[PDB]
Amino acid sequence: TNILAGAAVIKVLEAWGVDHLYGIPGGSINSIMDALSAERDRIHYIQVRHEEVGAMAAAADAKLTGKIGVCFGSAGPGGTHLMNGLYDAREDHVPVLALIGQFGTTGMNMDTFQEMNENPIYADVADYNVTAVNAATLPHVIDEAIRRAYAHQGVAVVQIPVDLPWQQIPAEDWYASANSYQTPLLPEPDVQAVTRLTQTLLAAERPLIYYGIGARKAGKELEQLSKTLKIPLMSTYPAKGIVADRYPAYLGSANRVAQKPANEALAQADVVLFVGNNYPFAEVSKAFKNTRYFLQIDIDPAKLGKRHKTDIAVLADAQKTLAAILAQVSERESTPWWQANLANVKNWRAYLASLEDKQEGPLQAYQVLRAVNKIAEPDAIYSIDVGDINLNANRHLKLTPSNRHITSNLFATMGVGIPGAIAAKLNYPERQVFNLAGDGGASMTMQDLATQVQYHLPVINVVFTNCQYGWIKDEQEDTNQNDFIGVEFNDIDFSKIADGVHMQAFRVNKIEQLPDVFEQAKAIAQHEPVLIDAVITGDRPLPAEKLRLDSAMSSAADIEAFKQRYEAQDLQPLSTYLKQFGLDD
Amino acid sequence: TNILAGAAVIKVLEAWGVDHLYGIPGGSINSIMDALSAERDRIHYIQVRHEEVGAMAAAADAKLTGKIGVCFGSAGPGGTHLMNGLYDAREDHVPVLALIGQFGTTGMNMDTFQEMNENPIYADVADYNVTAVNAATLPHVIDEAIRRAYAHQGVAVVQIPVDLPWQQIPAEDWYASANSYQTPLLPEPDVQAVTRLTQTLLAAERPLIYYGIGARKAGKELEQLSKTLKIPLMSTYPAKGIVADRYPAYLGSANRVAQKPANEALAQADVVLFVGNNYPFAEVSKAFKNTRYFLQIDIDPAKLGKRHKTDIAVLADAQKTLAAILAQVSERESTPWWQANLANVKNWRAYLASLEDKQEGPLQAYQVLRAVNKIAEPDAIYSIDVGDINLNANRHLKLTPSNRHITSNLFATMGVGIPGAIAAKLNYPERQVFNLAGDGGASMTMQDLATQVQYHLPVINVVFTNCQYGWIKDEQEDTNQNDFIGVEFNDIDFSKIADGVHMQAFRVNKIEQLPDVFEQAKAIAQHEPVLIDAVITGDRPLPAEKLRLDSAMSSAADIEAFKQRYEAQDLQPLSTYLKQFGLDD
Amino acid sequence: TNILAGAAVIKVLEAWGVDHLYGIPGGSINSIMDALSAERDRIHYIQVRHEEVGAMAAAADAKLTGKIGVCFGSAGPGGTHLMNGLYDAREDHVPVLALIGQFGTTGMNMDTFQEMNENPIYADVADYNVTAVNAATLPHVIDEAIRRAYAHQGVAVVQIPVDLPWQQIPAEDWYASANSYQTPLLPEPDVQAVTRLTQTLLAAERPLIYYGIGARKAGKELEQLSKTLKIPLMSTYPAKGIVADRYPAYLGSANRVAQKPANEALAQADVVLFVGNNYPFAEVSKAFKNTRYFLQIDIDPAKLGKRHKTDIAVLADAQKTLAAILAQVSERESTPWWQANLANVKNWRAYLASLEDKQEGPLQAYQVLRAVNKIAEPDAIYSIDVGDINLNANRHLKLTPSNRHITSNLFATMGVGIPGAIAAKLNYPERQVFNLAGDGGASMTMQDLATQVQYHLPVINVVFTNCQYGWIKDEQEDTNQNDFIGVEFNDIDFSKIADGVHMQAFRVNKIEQLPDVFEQAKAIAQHEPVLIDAVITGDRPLPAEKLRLDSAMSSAADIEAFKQRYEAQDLQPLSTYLKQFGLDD
Ligand SMILES: Cc1cc2nc3c(=O)[nH]c(=O)nc-3n(C[C@H](O)[C@H](O)[C@H](O)COP(=O)(O)OP(=O)(O)OC[C@H]3O[C@@H](n4cnc5c(N)ncnc54)[C@H](O)[C@@H]3O)c2cc1C
Ligand SMILES: Cc1cc2nc3c(=O)[nH]c(=O)nc-3n(C[C@H](O)[C@H](O)[C@H](O)COP(=O)(O)OP(=O)(O)OC[C@H]3O[C@@H](n4cnc5c(N)ncnc54)[C@H](O)[C@@H]3O)c2cc1C
Ligand SMILES: Cc1cc2nc3c(=O)[nH]c(=O)nc-3n(C[C@H](O)[C@H](O)[C@H](O)COP(=O)(O)OP(=O)(O)OC[C@H]3O[C@@H](n4cnc5c(N)ncnc54)[C@H](O)[C@@H]3O)c2cc1C
Ligand SMILES: Cc1ncc(C[n+]2c([C@@](C)(O)C(=O)O)sc(CCOP(=O)(O)OP(=O)(O)O)c2C)c(N)n1
Ligand SMILES: Cc1ncc(C[n+]2c([C@@](C)(O)C(=O)O)sc(CCOP(=O)(O)OP(=O)(O)O)c2C)c(N)n1
Ligand SMILES: Cc1ncc(C[n+]2c([C@@](C)(O)C(=O)O)sc(CCOP(=O)(O)OP(=O)(O)O)c2C)c(N)n1
Ligand SMILES: [Mg+2]
Ligand SMILES: [Mg+2]
Ligand SMILES: [Mg+2]
Ligand code: NA
Repeated sequence: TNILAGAAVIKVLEAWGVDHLYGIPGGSINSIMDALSAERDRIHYIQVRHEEVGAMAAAADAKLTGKIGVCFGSAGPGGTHLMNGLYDAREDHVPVLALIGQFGTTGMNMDTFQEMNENPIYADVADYNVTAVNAATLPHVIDEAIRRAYAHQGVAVVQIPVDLPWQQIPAEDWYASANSYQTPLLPEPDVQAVTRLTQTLLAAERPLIYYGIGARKAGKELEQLSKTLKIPLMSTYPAKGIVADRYPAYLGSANRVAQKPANEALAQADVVLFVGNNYPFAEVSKAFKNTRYFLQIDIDPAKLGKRHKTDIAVLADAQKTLAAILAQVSERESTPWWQANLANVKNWRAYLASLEDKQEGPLQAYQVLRAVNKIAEPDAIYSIDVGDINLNANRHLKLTPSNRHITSNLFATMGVGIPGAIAAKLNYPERQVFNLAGDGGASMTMQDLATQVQYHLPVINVVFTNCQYGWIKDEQEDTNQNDFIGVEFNDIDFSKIADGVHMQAFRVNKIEQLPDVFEQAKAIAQHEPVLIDAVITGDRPLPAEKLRLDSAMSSAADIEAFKQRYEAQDLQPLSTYLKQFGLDD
Repeated sequence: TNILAGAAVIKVLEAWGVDHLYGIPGGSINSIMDALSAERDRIHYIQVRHEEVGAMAAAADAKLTGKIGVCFGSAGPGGTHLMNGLYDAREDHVPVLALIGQFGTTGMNMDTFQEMNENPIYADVADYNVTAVNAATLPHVIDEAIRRAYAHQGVAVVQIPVDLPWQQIPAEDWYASANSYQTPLLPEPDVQAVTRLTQTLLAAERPLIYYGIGARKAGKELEQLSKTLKIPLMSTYPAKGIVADRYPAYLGSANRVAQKPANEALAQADVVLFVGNNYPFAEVSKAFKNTRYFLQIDIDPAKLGKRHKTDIAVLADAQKTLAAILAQVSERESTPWWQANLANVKNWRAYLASLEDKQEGPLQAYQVLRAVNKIAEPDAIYSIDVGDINLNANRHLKLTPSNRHITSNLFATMGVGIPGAIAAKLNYPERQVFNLAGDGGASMTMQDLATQVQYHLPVINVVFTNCQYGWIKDEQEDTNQNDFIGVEFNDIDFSKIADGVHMQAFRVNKIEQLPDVFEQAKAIAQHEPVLIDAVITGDRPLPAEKLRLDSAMSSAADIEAFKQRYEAQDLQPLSTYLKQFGLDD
Repeated sequence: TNILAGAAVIKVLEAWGVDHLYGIPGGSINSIMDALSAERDRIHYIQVRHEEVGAMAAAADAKLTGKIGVCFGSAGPGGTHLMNGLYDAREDHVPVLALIGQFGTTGMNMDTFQEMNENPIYADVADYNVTAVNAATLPHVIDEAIRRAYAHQGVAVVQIPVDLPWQQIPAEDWYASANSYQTPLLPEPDVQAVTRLTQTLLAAERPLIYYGIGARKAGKELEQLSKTLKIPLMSTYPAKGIVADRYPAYLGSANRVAQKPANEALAQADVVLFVGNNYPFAEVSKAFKNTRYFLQIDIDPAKLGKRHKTDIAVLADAQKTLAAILAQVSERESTPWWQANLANVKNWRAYLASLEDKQEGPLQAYQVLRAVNKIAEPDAIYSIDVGDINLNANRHLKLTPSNRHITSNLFATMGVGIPGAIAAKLNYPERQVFNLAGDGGASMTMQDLATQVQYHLPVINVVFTNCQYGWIKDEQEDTNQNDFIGVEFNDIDFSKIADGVHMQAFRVNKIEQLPDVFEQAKAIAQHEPVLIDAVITGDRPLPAEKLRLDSAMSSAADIEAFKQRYEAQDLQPLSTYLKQFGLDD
C-alpha cells in the first residue's frame, strides 16, 4: 500500500544491480542510512574513514566493472569531501552516483546548522545535479540520475533533504528503469573509409599503431596486425596490458610515464594510426609534428580530428574496425623499420632487467617492482597511486590481457591507491589485488587502511618511501631557479601506521630483504590485508622525454652525464639500430 | 608566414561551412568584427537590433538545417542578452556557438569598464564554456567548441579577450577538424526484441503509435504501419507534419497544445508504441496511468524507461526499427477501436472546419489561420511564437512532410517568431516563410522586424492581436481565486510598428477583410517582407484537456456551457463512437 | 488562524515599503499573481512588455530612491530575460529583489514543460540565490532576501515553486524584519589623518579634488573647499550635478565620457584628493601615472588603495571628512594653477555653447540637448541610455544638486533609457522626466514605450537617430584595419513606433524645427508621454581622450584636421593657459 521513500530509493539501487556503496553517516543523511540498514542482505554498505575514499572507490568500481559506482556524504563537509573522487570520475569518464545530505525542507534556507544551498557546490563536476524537493518523485530522481550517469559516462549528484526518505509514498507508483538498459548494436565500420585508411597505413615506410583504452576489446587484433604487417605498437600509459608487455614489438608509452622506444619511434614515424586514443600531450608536446599522415579510429564524434590534423578519421568501434583491417591484409616480410624497433626494444628491456636484477645493496624502486612481479598472480589487479610509481609500474610491471590496472588517469589525484584496491577486492574477492603507492599519496588516504582491515579485504599494499614528492622534485630540478621547496620531507613509518590500524606489515630498506618479505606478504594476503613499506633511494628514474644518447643530437659531455646518472651506459639510441638496418633519421 | 588569430578563427568557421552569423558589435568584440569585415565575400554577418534575436536565429538555423548556428554579443550586456536563445538551443538540443566579447588580457581582473569574470555567466547553459587566454590556440578552441556543440547537441560558449584576435600567429600551425566531422552512428534494432515488440503491439485491443521528432525520418513507415495494422497515430506537437495532417487516422497531439481525439484515445489505450518521443507532460499529466504495456524505441539510452516503465525497450534508430516491424507484418482487418477513432477524427475536423469557414463577422484566430492556409505554398516554412498560436497553428495548419515548422519547444521563450523567420528565409530564400506570433511575443522582439527590412527577407508576418496574454489569462481562469492580473493590456498597432521600420503592412479586424489582404501579402512577399496585424476576439480556444461533452462524466449544465462557449454543439465525446462499435468507455 | 503563504509574502513586501513592482505573469508564477491581485489597493503591479525592462526599472527605482526595487519573471525565459537589469543592479550596487517562477514541487526534476534547475542560472549575478522548498518559511526567505539585498547593496533572487504560495500557513508565525532595518554606520575621519591629508593637499603645486558619487551628500563642502583653497574640481561622469555644472572651476569628467579640461588637468596634477570614487579607467588609462601624492577618502575598505597606491587613506564618510578639512583651513590666494584651469574651462564652455547656439541647418545632437535645456525644469530627472548620449549629455546638460540623472554606469547595458524613465515617473510623478536615448538603445526596449502609455507616465522621450551605433563606429575608426562593419544600419522612424503604441510624437531633422516641437512636447508631458525622434548627423563628437591642439605634441596637419572635423578652431590646449600664468607643461 505505502512504502517509505527511502526504502524505494534503495530498491532503485538494487534494481540497477548496485552491490556496494560507500559513505559516512550524519544527521543530514540518517534517513537514507535508515533505509540501507533494513537492506543489509541485498546491498552492502561500506563505512569508509574519509568520504574522499568512498568517492574514489566508487569511481574505481566503475573503472573496473563498467557498472555505476555509488557514494554519499552528509550535508556540507561530508559532500565536499567527495570532490577528489567525483572529479576523478568526471575526468576518467565513468558513471558515479553521489548522494549528498541536506537539512530537512522545513529548515532549508533558514541559515541553520550545517545548512547551505548545496546545489552550486556540485554544478561544475556533475553531468546531473539536482536538489530533491518531493518524496513521491525521489525514486524517479534517483533512477534519472543513474540513467544519465551511464548514458553520459559521468557524475550524477542528488542533494536529499533528510525529511523526504522518511515520508510514506504509494507503494505502486515508483519504478526503476534498469530493465530498459542495453548497449547499442552498431553498423559495421564504414567499408570504403576503412579500405582507404588501410592503404595509407600500408604505403608508409615507418608506420606505428598508437592505441589507447578505446581499443581495450581489440588486444588480439592489435597484436596480429602488428605481427602480420610488421608495424610496431605503442599505447597510452593506461592502455598498458591490452597487448601483453612481453610482446617483442610493443614499444611502451610516450612522453613521461613512458618508455624510451615509444618516444624515439614516434619522432621518426611517417604514418600513425591513432585508435581509441585521447592522449592529452599530443599538442603540447608536439608529438606528431613530423608525422606525414595521421589516421584515426574513434567511437566518439567529439574526438574526430581532435588531437592532430587528421587525414582519415573513421567513426567506428575500434575492435570491429581493426578486425575489418586484418581481414583485408596479409603477410608482409620483415622491414628495416621493424627490425630496428625490435632491436631497440630488446636493448631497453635489458636496461630495465639490469635495474631489476641487482641482488643486494640500497633498495631502489626497480627491485621493489621486480619483487611484486615475482609474487603476482597472472590475473592480479593493480590499483596505482600518482607520482613516480606511474612511471616505474609502467616500465616494470609485466602485464597481460588477464590483468587490470587503474589509476587517476587525467585528474591524477594522489590518494587513489588505497580506495582503488578496496574497490578491486570488493568486486573480485578471488583475485589478487595490489595497492602500489608513493609515500606522499599513501599518506593522503592512509586512514582507510583501517577500511581494508574492517572489511577483511586482503590487499597487498606496497608503499614506496623516498621521503619526497619525487615526481615534483624532478620537475623543480628541470624548471626552478631556486632551491628545492616542499618536495623533501620527514619519514613516516607505514609499517607502524599499519600496526595502528591492526594490519600486518613489514619495513624493508635493502634489496636482499625483498624475497622473504614478499613471500610472507603473498601468504598473509590469502586471508588478510598486508603492507610492505619499501624505503627506497632518491635516484631519479631515466627521463624518456629527455634522452641524451644520440651523438648527432647531444654533445658527448651530455651523453656521458646522462649515462652516468641513469646507469644507462649500455643503452643505444634508436639511430644506432636504424643505421644498422640501413635507414637514416 | 603569419596570420592574425582573428583571421584564422574566421577561416575555422568557413571550414565548418558557416554561411551566416548574428550579433551586434562593441569595443570588446571589434577584433572579431575586423576579421569578419575582411571575409565578407565568404561569410555573411547579419547585424540584429537586439542580441537575443541573434541567439534565437542561431538556434533556429540549427533546428532548420542541422548545421551549427553562430551568434555573438559584446562583453557584459551583449552576451547576457543572448541568454534566451542559448537556453532555447540547450533545451531544444541543437548546436550553437556563441562568441562573447571580453576586455583585453592586460585589463582583465582590473575591474575596468564593462569588465567582469564572464565565465560563470555561461556555466549553466553551456556544454562547453571557456575563456580563451592565448592567440595561437584560439583557432583550436573555436574548432573544439564547434566539434563539441555538434557531438553533444548543445551550446558552446567562448569568451574572447579582444587583444587575442589582433595578434599574429604562425600561418601554418592552425587547422579545422571540419574535414573529419561525422554524425553519431545509428544503432540497429535487435531482431528478437522487434519481434517481441510487434507481437505485443498486435495483441493489443486498443493500440496507439505515439511518436515525436525522433521519428522525423520515418513518416512513410509510420503512415504505412498505421494503415496496414489499423492502428491510430498520435504525435507530440513538434512532430506535427511528419505524417500529413490529412491522414484520417492522425489524432493530433495530447495535453494542451493538443487535439481532442489524441487526448481521448490516449486515456483508453492499452498499448502505446512510444517512438522518438520525450513528451514532457507524461508523468505530470498521468498520461499513461491506465496503459497496460509500454513499448519504447529511442536512440538515446538516457531516454529508455524515462517517461514510463518499459515492457520492451529498443535502443535503435526510429526509421530502421519501424521498417523492421513493417517488414514482418501484413494487412490486418478493421477493428472496433480503429473505426471508433476514425469517426472521432471526422467529427473533430468538421468542428475545426466550421470555425475556419465563417465568412463575415468579428475576426477570430481560426479564420486568420484558414487565410494563411489559402495562400500557403506546399513547402512553406512556419516560424511560430509562444502562446495561443501554438494551439491554434497545431489545430489549423494543414502540413505535410514538405513543410517545416519550428518554435521554442521546451524552454518555450516568447519572441522566437521573428528570429526563426529570419533564419528560415536566410536558409531557404526560395521557400515561403511565415512568422505566426501573438501580440505579447511579437512585442518582445518587434525591433527586429527592421532586420527583415534591412536584409530584404520576404517574411509574411502575422500578428494575432488580442490585447492579452491569452495563454496566461486562460490559466488564471483555471487556477486563480482573485481577479485577472497582468493578462489584459493596451493595444499596439503592429501595422504602424511595421510602417516605422519601413515594412508594408495591413491591419484587419473582420473576417470578410482577409481574402484580399492575404492575397496582397502573398504578392508583396515575392520580394519584400510584409506584416498583417489581425485584431482578434478574446474567445478562449477549446481546451482539449478540459472537455465537457460526456454525460457520464460531466453535468448537463457544464456540457451546455462548454458547447456554447466553444461553438462545439456538433462535437461528440469519443465514448459515443466507442459505443457505436460495441466497446465500452 | 491561517493565511495563504502568497498573501504573507505580499505582506512582507508591504512591510518593507514596496510601492510598485514589475513583471509579466506565467503559469509558473500565477500564485504570486493571485496574491498581488488581492493586494492591488496597497501594492502596485506594473506589467511591462519585456521582463528586462521590469528588471532595469527595478534597478532604477533603487538608484533613484535608495529603496529596494522588485521584479519578477516566470519560469525559464521570463527569469532569463531579467538578466541585463540584474547585472545592472549588481554592477551599480543597488538593492533589487527578483522573484523567479518555478514548476510546483510535485513536478520539479521530472523534466516537464519549461522546468529546469533554475538555481545555477542566477548564481553569478546574485548576492543571495535560493530555491524556496517550504510554504511556512517562504515569508522568512523573502524577508531574508530583502534584508541581504539592502545590507549587501546587490541582487537577491528567490525561485518559487508555484504550489507554495497557494498553501495555507499559520497566520501568526510569519513576520517581516522591516521594522528593525537600519542603514550601515557612517565611520568618522581620524583627526590626525585628516590633518596630514590637509597639509599634503595645501603643499601641492597642482592640486585636484576628484570625486565620485560617494560624495553625493557633500556638494556644498566640495564647492566650498574648491573656492576657499583655489583647487579645481573634477568628477566621475555619474557624479556630474553634485556640484552645479555652472561652477567655474568644475572641469568635468576624465577619459571618454569626458570634458577636455578634466583630461588635461589630470595629466598635470601633482596631488589628487580621490573621494567617494571608484573610476574604473584609473589603471587601464594610466590616469595617475605622473601623480606625486594620492589621497583617498572612501567608506569601503575594499576600495582603499585599489585604483592607485595611497599616501594618505581615510576610511570615513565623504561629507564628514570634507567638512573636517574645510573646518581647519582658511581662504588662500589665487595661484597660477588655479587661473590656468579657470581660463581653460571658459574656453571649453564657449566651444560647447558655439555648438548649442546654431540656429538653422542640419540637426546635430548638440542643438537637441540645448532644446532639452530650454524646456527643462530645475528639478528635472534624466534617464539616459548608453552610447554617444552619455558623452553628449555629460557635456551639454546644465545640472545642479536639484537634478537627478541615472544610466547603467558600469555594466553599461543599452536599453535603460525607457525603463529608467518609467521608474523615475513612478517615483516622482510631479517632477519632469526625460528619456534621452540613441536609436540603437531605444530600439532594444522600444516596446515598453507602450508601458508609459498604459500607465499614463508623462515621460519626454528623445531619440537621437543617427542610423548608427555611433559609439562603436568611432571605436572601429580608432582600432580597426578593415572597413566599418555592423555600425551603420537602416532607419527606424520612432515617431511611427510611438504612433503604434498610441503615444503623441514628432520627428525633426533641422535645427530650426526644435523650439516649436520642444514647446509642444513640454506641454503634452503635463499629462501624457511624448516622443521626439531627432534625426541627427553622423558627426563624431570631439574625443577628449584624443586631443590634437598642442603643437608641442601634434603635427600641424593633425591639428588642422581636428579643428575642422570638430568645429574646434577656437579651442586652445591647456598648455596655452599654463604658459600665460608662468607654468610649463
Ligand atoms: C602522473 C601521471 C602522468 C601521466 N603522464 C602520461 C604520459 O606521460 N604518457 C601517457 O601515455 N599517459 C600519461 N598519463 C595518462 C594520461 O593523462 C591520459 O589519461 C592517457 O594518456 C589517455 O589514455 P587513453 O587515450 O587510453 O584514454 P582516454 O583519454 O579515456 O581516451 C579513450 C579514447 O577512446 C575512445 N573510445 C572509447 N571506446 C571506444 C571504442 N569502442 N572504439 C573506439 N574508440 C573508443 C574515446 O572516445 C576516447 O577518445 C599520466 C597519468 C598520470 C596519473
Ligand atoms: C506554449 C507551448 C506549449 C506546449 N505544450 C505541449 C503540449 O500540450 N503537447 C505537446 O505534445 N507538446 C507541447 N509542447 C511541446 C513540448 O514542450 C515538447 O517539446 C514536445 O512535446 C516533445 O516533443 P518530441 O518528443 O517530439 O521532441 P524531443 O523532446 O526533442 O524528443 C525527441 C526524442 O527522439 C529521440 N531521437 C532523436 N533521434 C532519434 C532517432 N533517429 N531514432 C529514435 N529516436 C530518436 C531523442 O532521443 C528524444 O528522446 C509545447 C510547446 C509550447 C511552445
Ligand atoms: C557608455 C559609458 C561610458 C563611460 N565612460 C566613462 C568615462 O569615460 N568617464 C567616467 O568618469 N565615467 C564613465 N563611465 C561611468 C563609469 O563606468 C563608472 O561607473 C564611473 O566612472 C564610476 O563613478 P563613481 O566612482 O562616482 O561611482 P562608483 O563606482 O559607484 O563608486 C562610488 C564610490 O564611493 C564610495 N562611497 C559610497 N558612499 C560613500 C560615502 N558616504 N563616503 C565616501 N565614499 C563613499 C564607494 O565605496 C565607491 O568606492 C561610463 C558610463 C557609460 C554608460
Ligand atoms: C591531491 C594532489 N595534490 C598534489 C598533486 C601534484 N602532484 C603530482 C602531479 C602528477 O599532479 C604533478 O603535479 O605533476 S605527483 C605528486 C607527488 C607524489 O608524491 P609521492 O610521494 O606519492 O610519489 P613519488 O613521486 O614516488 O615520491 C604531486 C604532489 C596531485 N596530483 N594530487
Ligand atoms: C519570455 C517569456 N516570458 C513569459 C513567458 C510565460 N508565457 C507563456 C508560457 C507558455 O511560458 C506559460 O507561462 O504558460 S505563454 C505567454 C503569453 C503569450 O502571449 P501572446 O500575446 O504572445 O499570445 P496569446 O496567447 O495569443 O495572447 C507567457 C507570457 C514566456 N514563455 N516567455
Ligand atoms: C545590450 C548591449 N549590447 C551591446 C553593447 C555595446 N555598445 C556600447 C558599449 C559602451 O558597451 C561599448 O561596446 O563600447 S555603445 C553601443 C552603441 C549604442 O548605439 P546607439 O545608437 O544607442 O547610440 P549612438 O552612439 O548615439 O549611435 C554598443 C552597441 C552594449 N553596451 N549593450
Ligand atoms: Mg614519495
Ligand atoms: Mg496576445
Ligand atoms: Mg545611434
Ligand atoms: Na525588445
